Amino acid sequence: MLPNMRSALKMFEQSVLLKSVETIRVDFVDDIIITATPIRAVVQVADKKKLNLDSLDWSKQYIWVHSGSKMEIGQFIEWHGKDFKLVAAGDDYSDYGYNAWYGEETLKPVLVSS
Amino acid sequence: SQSIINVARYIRDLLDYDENLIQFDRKNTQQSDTVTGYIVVNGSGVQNVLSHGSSYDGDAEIMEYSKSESRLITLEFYGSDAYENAELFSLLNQSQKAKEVSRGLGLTIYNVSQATDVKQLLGYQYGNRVHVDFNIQYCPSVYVETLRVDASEFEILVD
Repeated sequence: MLPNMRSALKMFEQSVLLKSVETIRVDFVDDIIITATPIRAVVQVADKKKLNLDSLDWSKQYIWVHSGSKMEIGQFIEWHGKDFKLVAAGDDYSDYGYNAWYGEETLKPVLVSS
Repeated sequence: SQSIINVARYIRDLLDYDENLIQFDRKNTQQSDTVTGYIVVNGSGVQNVLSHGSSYDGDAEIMEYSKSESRLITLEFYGSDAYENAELFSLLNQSQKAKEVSRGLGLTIYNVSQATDVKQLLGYQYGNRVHVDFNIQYCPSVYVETLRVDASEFEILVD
């Protein structure tokens, strides 16, 4: 019997939107439909969000979510005001009943429907 | 001193582009909302001098120490419309509009030398960022209250 952290994930839940992009192109012109779903999750900070140095300073908040629902990389997660690309340090205890990912705020505005 | 701000002025009202969206250089300024296409006048390039003039004025008597120099100031365009604000600049730089608006900006303007779409590693994502190069040449000056010579008394001797 595979251990299932699922029940150990409900208490800490939070509502959040999980979107994915399925890019569409004709004659090499970019359009992006969206797929958004209300999914369960839990959020903690992932890399303490610092200020990098460049020609202009920039900063991207990091969150790392858990959920009972599967989360592929090429998906975004919005919880407060800015979606996070599910890019890094993710791991799928799918057979153990959940999965986790870090998150990168796409400083672009949130993909509502396009 | 004023040169970088001047080229910022020139790019401000060549592209008919906003105040708050042109930030200077490697100062401290947050680039929030990546799509808000910024422009920054990178002045990190070494400015090298060319000559050190010295003129003198007679009646309203002061003099004038000048220093002609040039710097490879680069322009970094950001934002979803970086490419356009690159090209549309990289091409209007040598029009009427530019050459007519840079009236009093005591600053020549050379042709755009090269471009690059070197983006920036925005942490597991790539934000549009384009550099365009062009040598800029100007000449700071200062004025000093010296004073002239009205005559010269003197004596000679011989064997």
